[PDB]
Amino acid sequence: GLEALMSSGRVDNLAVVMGLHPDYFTSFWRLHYLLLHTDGPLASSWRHYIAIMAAARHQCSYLVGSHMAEFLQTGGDPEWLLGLHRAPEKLRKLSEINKLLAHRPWLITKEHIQALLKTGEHTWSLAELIQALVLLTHCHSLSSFVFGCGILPEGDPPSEQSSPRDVEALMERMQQLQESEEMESRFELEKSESLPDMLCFVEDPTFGYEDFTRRGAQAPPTFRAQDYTWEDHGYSLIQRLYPEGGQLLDEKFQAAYSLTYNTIAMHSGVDTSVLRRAIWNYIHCVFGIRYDDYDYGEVNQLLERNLKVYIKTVACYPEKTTRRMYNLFWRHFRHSEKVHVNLLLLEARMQAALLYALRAITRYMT
Ligand SMILES: CC(C)(C[C@H](N)C(=O)O)C(F)F
Repeated sequence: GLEALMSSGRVDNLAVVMGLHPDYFTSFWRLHYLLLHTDGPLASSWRHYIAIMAAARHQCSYLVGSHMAEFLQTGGDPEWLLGLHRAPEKLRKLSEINKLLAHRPWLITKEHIQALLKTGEHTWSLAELIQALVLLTHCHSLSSFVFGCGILPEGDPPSEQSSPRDVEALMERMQQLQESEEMESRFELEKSESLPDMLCFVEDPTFGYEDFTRRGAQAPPTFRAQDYTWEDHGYSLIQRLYPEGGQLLDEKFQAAYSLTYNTIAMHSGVDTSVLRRAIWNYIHCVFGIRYDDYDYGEVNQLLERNLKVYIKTVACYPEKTTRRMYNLFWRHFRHSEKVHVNLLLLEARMQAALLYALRAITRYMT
């Protein structure tokens, strides 16, 4: 870990906890320095205010307070802190797509995109729009991480949760798998399986993953992953429209997926990719992405009930994550590994939210 930096306490609590995984932290920092503290299509103030709007969706005062203050240090019109109504209209057209990216990103559709790029008084460029989707999706994923890891605000420990044998059954069930049409059905099962200043920076403040305008549970339309992967499509679209951070996203996703230490709590010497794949592929399943190679039954085999709850809660309702919830799962796993799960899920989530919105753009582009 980056002990010296972490306890320097010249970087915020969020960044401290990321330090627990230096190989992720580097890719994390590059994107964060970029989005918030480097040139690019939108002015600093706008990038910080966009960050507020995304953070607001999960009532995440860590990121809202933070960005309010950056917005202010960077000479933002302090009147925008009184609510969206005072923001410029261009920045408010973003609310619809902000909401959806946060909660139901599968609902993003060419019309939503065509709304922004609709040539009017102040219009979004694709360059600007892409930066904003990266900004929105980033502060969402960082809201997950913030509640997920119990990250504490700076104003007066750096988390209320981290603090800087079924385990051997799990290692067995991993073994068997690595030793090796109803796959379309197992997906539909797993997907359907069910588990206040800020308000003036949002629309529809109660819109969430779950729909309370329909009886029964929420399950998003199944989407065949390989109609529009990051690898084949979304990356290419971003490096054409927001190159300087297209690569930093492809690098971050790569860094989170492939981050292993070959450790699985007590044990050295293990290949965990099966288990990592299962966390990844599940979270995508929660947002409706079905990979046609995956035996989606591997999920229930490998991810315990409490993990799935925490994961889904951090992904879909991070506001509602709690200490109980945090300890209740993987009782015997190291804290660091708890944090690792957060990395996996934030990147998995961000990628889905993006991919839906990129696909939306690629649709309006035709
Ligand atoms: C299983 C775990 C903890 C990863 C593990 N620390 C590893 O080294 O691969 C992660 F996938 F949650």
